[PDB]
Amino acid sequence: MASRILLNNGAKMPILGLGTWKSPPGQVTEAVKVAIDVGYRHIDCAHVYQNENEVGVAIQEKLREQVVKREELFIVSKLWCTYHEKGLVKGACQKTLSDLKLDYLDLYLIHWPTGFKPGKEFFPLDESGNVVPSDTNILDTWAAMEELVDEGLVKAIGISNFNHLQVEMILNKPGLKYKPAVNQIECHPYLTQEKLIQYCQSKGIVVTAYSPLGSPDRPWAKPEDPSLLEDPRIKAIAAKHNKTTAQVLIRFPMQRNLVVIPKSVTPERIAENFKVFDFELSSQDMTTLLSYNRNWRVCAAASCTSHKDYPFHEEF
Ligand SMILES: NC(=O)c1ccc[n+]([C@@H]2O[C@H](COP(=O)([O-])OP(=O)(O)OC[C@H]3O[C@@H](n4cnc5c(N)ncnc54)[C@H](OP(=O)(O)O)[C@@H]3O)[C@@H](O)[C@H]2O)c1
Ligand SMILES: O=C(O)COc1cc(F)ccc1C(=O)NCc1cccc([N+](=O)[O-])c1
Repeated sequence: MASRILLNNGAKMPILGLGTWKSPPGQVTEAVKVAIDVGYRHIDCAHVYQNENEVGVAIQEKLREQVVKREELFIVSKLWCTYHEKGLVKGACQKTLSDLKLDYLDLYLIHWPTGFKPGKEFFPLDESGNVVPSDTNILDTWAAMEELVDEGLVKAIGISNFNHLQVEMILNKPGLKYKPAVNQIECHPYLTQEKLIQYCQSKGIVVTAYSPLGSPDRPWAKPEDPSLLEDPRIKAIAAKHNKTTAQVLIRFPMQRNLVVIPKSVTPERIAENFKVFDFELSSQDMTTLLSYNRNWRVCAAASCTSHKDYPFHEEF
């Protein structure tokens, strides 16, 4: 299986990347250094993760060391919700570029379809706890993203957490100049996303699967929650293939023609998670893993469920 997938901007994207949400700032520099040393060439970042400076230190040190050339790296970041206004998009991108110590991003995503009021707070709230929306609409934010391509700041633009009607809205934008290259969505055996994936792929949009291990370190995890890494049925598939459960969970989206971005700050796991190019799940394995779907979604914000662009009211 080829290690990169061709995007609709003509560039190739590594199908395995390193996630960085929740990677502590005092550990993420070493995590990214180790990842690059063991073969990762794609890093998934975001301004809201509050660790792009430290990610950037690692990237810059490996470029300076000539462990890797810039053209071999595929660096992704995301425009946070408080920067959807057209006049804020460029500065938000520039802050990410400055922090990552780069002069372009390979891919820049609208992080969520919901725009929030600009200001210092990433989740501006009213006095009852609802997020304060922006009166920005995704189409104007998209035009601002297109301008980043034309200014040389980013090679590709895309979207994240867009439902199929929101994807369709952009694809139907009057005067659309660049199609989204990627839609990055939650996807794993408990949230298999068949409908949304088929739609995006049929339009030439590459899907990236986030939280492929079920995000066991998410801050709102409960003790009774489903656990992919502990599911005996998945452990059994892993044992049959002489692989770890995490390796099965990473290989699964790869065989659906998805990109996948498991997060770790543990050096041994960073290396383990990359050793997924030397085995194949059978069709039966794939269909069996798909059968575990329960529509169990771990990444959503209750504060956003009344936002006009909240993405998860729709079936898909
Ligand atoms: N676009 C979006 O809205 C969005 C939302 C969520 C996530 N994402 C992206 O997707 C990335 C991945 O998702 P995620 O961080 O939610 O969770 P994840 O990758 O599903 O799971 C990460 C957790 O799994 C553990 N882990 C990693 N490899 C393991 C292994 N081999 N064995 C056992 N445990 C292992 C990690 O522990 P250690 O780190 O302690 O090793 C960490 O607790 C994020 O970091 C972020 O880059 C994007
Ligand atoms: O959004 C991510 O990539 C991961 O989740 C977060 C990471 C952060 F650093 C900070 C916050 C979140 C978070 O709450 N993310 C969830 C979220 C955000 C925005 C809008 C919605 N929504 O449902 O409309 C949901």
